[PDB]
Amino acid sequence: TAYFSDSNGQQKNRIQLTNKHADVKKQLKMVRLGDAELYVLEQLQPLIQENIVNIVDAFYKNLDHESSLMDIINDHSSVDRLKQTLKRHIQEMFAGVIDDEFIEKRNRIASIHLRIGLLPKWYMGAFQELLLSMIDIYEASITNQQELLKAIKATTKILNLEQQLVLE
Amino acid sequence: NRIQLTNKHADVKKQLKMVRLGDAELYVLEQLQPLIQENIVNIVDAFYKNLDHESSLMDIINDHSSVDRLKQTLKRHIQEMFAGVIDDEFIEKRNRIASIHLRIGLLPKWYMGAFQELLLSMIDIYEASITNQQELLKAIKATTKILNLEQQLVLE
Ligand code: HEM
Ligand code: HEM
Repeated sequence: TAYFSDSNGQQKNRIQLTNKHADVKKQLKMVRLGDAELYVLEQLQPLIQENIVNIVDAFYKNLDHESSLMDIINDHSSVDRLKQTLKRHIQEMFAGVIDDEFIEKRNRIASIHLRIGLLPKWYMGAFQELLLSMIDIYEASITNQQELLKAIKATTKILNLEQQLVLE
Repeated sequence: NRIQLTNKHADVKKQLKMVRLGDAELYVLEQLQPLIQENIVNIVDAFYKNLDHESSLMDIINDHSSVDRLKQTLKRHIQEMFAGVIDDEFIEKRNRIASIHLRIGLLPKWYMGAFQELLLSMIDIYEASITNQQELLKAIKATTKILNLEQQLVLE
C-alpha cells in the first residue's frame, strides 16, 4: 500500500500568519514549505511521537561530546527537565500548522538560548543529530523508497525554518 | 586522514565529531563530487532563481557585485565542498565568506534558507542517479553534514 494520504484540500490553510510576521511568509516559500508539506509533517508526527524518547536521548548524549554544553545545561536546569521540554518542542514541529503563535515561541526559545550563552554554532550542530535520528526513524517505518524522500524533505524544511527563526 | 586541522581549530574538530563528519562521510562526499560538477550550473542557476521570493536579496547582489560574478564563486565553492578533505585553508575559506556576508548586509535568516534550495537540488540529482536506497541515504546524510558544517562556520 502507501504511507502518506494524498488528500487535496486537507492541506489548505495550514499557514496562518499576520502582518507582524510578513517576512516569515517569504521564508516559508523560499524553502518550499507549504500546505502540502505541512500536511506531510502532520502525518509524520505520530511516527515522531512514538520514537521521541530515543530522539531526545540521542540528542543530549550527542552534546555530551562538548563539555561546556553540559555545563551550560547544569547551570540552568538539568538533562531530565530539558529532555521533557524537548520532547514537547519537537512534537509541535510536526503539528502541521504554522501561525503567529508558532513563531513567537521560537523567538522566546531564541532569547533564552542567547541569555544562557549558547553559541550559535553549537545550535546548528544540534539539528544534525535530530535530522539523522529522524532519517533513520523514517527509513525504518516507511518502506516505499519515494515516500521516504518525501518525508525526509519535509523535515529538512521544517528544521531549516527552526534555525531561521532561532537566530533571526 | 581527510582531516588536516591544526590545533588552531580544535573546536572545529569537536564540531566534526558532533555532526558525524569523518573520513567515511568525506570519502562519500569525494565520490559525489563528479556528480555535483556535471550539474553545478543547473544547481547554481536554480539557487539564484529562488532568491526572487525576496527582492532585497537580489538587490544586495546587484550592488556589491553581479549575478555572473556570484555564480562564478558559488559554482567554485559548491564544488570544493565535495573535495572530501577539510583542512585549515578550507576553514579559513568560510571565514572569508562570513566576513563579506556581514559587510554586504545578508541577514542570517535568508542566508540559512538559501541552503535549503541547494540541499533539495542535490537530493534531486541523487534520487535520479542513485538506485540503491542505501547509497541514496548514504549520500544524503553526508551532504547534510557538510552543509550544516558550513552554516556553523559562517555563523560562529
Ligand atoms: C537544536 C535543538 C534545540 C532545541 C530545538 C531547543 C529547544 C529548547 C526549548 C524549547 C527550550 C525551553 C523554552 C521555554 O521554556 O520557553 C530550551 C531551553 C534550554 N535549552 Fe535548548 N534547545 C536546543 C538546543 C540546545 C543546546 C545545544 C543546549 C545546550 C547548551 C540547550 C540548552 C538549553 C537550556 C540550558 C535551556 C533551559 C535554560 C533555563 O532553564 O534557564 N538547548 N531549549
Ligand atoms: C548557500 C549559501 C551561500 C553560499 C554557499 C554563499 C557563498 C559565497 C561565497 C563563497 C562568496 C565569496 C566569498 C569570498 O569572496 O571569499 C560569497 C559572496 C557573496 N554572497 Fe554569498 N553565499 C550564500 C548565500 C548568499 C545569498 C542568499 C546572498 C544574497 C542574495 C549572497 C550574496 C553574496 C554576495 C553579494 C557576495 C559578494 C560577492 C562580491 O563581493 O562580489 N550569498 N557567497
